[PDB]
Amino acid sequence: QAPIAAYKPRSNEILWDGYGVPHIYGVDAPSAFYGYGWAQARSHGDNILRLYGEARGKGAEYWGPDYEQTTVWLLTNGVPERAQQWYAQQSPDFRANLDAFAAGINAYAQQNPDDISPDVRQVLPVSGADVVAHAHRLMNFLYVASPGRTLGEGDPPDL
Amino acid sequence: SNSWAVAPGKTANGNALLLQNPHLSWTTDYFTYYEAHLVTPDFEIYGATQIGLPVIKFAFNQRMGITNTVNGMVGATNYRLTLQDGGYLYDGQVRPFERPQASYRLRQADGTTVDKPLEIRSSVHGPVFERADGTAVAVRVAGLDRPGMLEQYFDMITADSFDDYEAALARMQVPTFNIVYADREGTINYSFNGVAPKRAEGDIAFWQGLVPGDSSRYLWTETHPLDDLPRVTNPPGGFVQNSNDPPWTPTWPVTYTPKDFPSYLAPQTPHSLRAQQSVRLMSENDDLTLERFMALQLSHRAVMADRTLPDLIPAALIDPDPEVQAAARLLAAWDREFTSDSRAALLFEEWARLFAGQNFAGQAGFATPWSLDKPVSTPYGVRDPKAAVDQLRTAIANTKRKYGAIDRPFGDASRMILNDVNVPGAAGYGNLGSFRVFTWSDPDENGVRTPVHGETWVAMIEFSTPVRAYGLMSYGNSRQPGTTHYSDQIERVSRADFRELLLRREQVEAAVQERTPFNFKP
Repeated sequence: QAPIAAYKPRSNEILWDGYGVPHIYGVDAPSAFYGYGWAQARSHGDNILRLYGEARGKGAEYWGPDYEQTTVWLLTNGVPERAQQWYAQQSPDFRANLDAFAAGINAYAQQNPDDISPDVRQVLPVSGADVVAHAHRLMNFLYVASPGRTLGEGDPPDL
Repeated sequence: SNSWAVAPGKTANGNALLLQNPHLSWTTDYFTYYEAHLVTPDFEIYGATQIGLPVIKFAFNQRMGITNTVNGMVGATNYRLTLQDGGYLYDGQVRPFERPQASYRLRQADGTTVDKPLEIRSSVHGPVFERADGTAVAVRVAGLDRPGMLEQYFDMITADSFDDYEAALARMQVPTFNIVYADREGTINYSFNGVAPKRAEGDIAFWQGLVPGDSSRYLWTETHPLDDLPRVTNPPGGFVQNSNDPPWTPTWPVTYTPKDFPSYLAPQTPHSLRAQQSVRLMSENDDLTLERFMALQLSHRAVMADRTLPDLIPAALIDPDPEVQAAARLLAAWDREFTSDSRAALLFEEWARLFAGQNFAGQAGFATPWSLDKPVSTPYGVRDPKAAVDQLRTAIANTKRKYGAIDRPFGDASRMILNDVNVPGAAGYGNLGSFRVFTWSDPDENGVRTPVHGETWVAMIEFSTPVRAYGLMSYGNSRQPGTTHYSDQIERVSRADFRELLLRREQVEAAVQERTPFNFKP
């Protein structure tokens, strides 16, 4: 028995339900990824920009001493430079999805600047490489290798 | 976090079931989950992911779905260096450091930035840090040469078949996590995933601690492929699970033992009571419907009470203190469930804090210790009933101080509050046996506490045709100031009233409240 007939989108659109869930329809993959970036910027834009800035190695520069220890941690482990390398090292097709995702964030911000908090505006525009960078910090330098385990410190988050 | 996958043979209708159930902070920004649905002509994915990720971590569609829990894959080594003469000692010689003078900018109170020097030193191990205690530590992280993490995950969740999924997984570009899988063809799988260095010697505890950084003997250079790592596919027991336990009871009956794997991959420590319940809830139930699967997920048993109260109550009724005796009777009358209406649960938590430490993981107070031979019925009993009663005397004081009485209703102190919605809580600490988890905060000045961690994204999927799925997100789908979609789900959580997840176009068209047309030109 076959699965149900897949739906084939004929136009690019987000249908949001009553709980703020985006259903992103794209005519191809870069379109859907752009819609996803747009939706994420709408629902979570400030904190995504803050995190992207941190993964650039620029948390101290953008927001000061509260962000300084993470900056030292990431620059010392080469995260921002390595992210650019992972970015260049992507397959063409997937790289195009990452550029689209980032373009979606940029577009949301550009069209709704009232919705972006002042202290994160300096982060824009974001790139495919910022997306790769944040995922790298998250997987390898928050989950696998936490700064606490290396520096001999207290509990994980911060509170 | 919890994860269940159930084979068709274990269900009423003959379709596999899947549970997505991440437990993480309700506040930490990079741990925030976001629900979404993508559709193109060539793929479909529905699910939740951490904000800023362009791929859905907890994904499913009409064909398949996966979920994750944390396995602690030891993918990095911290080496203790021995400093000598401006270098570091290594294989009997002083080896000089690699070093660049980098720099970064730091924003000041007045809005300007100054440049700050940053020396980056590296040994053969990797980059070097100085701990506050003056210890020089080099961190060597594995899989820095794996750029394909996001694409692997994307190819996994859009896989057209289990084989395509395995091929993607086998690229070893996702450096950690337990990953559980299921599909409409009837396949279920558990994998203890990540990028683990090949080591010639030493157990996991050795490799989690500071490894000697003075010898090439401890310098690994290669990593394990997928087929070296613990995995289970379509086992005889008809299900798989992981609740952050070591991967030694991922199903029942088991299909491997610890001796079949190098000892550094995973610990061999007592399984938490939540994990013991995970195994029981699946193993003991047959002919499952989606509905009974959902009901099982809500489990909130004080398993620790079952293990301790038989011995603790009698010993406590011997004591001359009338407050101790009354606390013993209040506890004995309790059904041992973390319900809203429980007058005994809070007091129990306070006793267990001392009997088993603040984490509830301490094993020293038990009469019978944990055994892999009896993995879901140990540890058991109270070793020193007299001391446990003194622990109860203290817990009585602590409970009155914290909450105002020894018999305050669980759900009157335990609340879930977001914006202006304020609802009664239920379930609780995983290490006390609660499968559904809310890691309650310390109480405020009025004895009210809320979740710091636990249920976030919860979804349960039946791979029927079409698929049927239900879900909830504790803190809603948005955190942007002013949104209506932050506190608009927590009430439903308090009643376990799950949303139907809408994958089909016609369902989405009936539920739509906002259309955003976009267009992309690169």
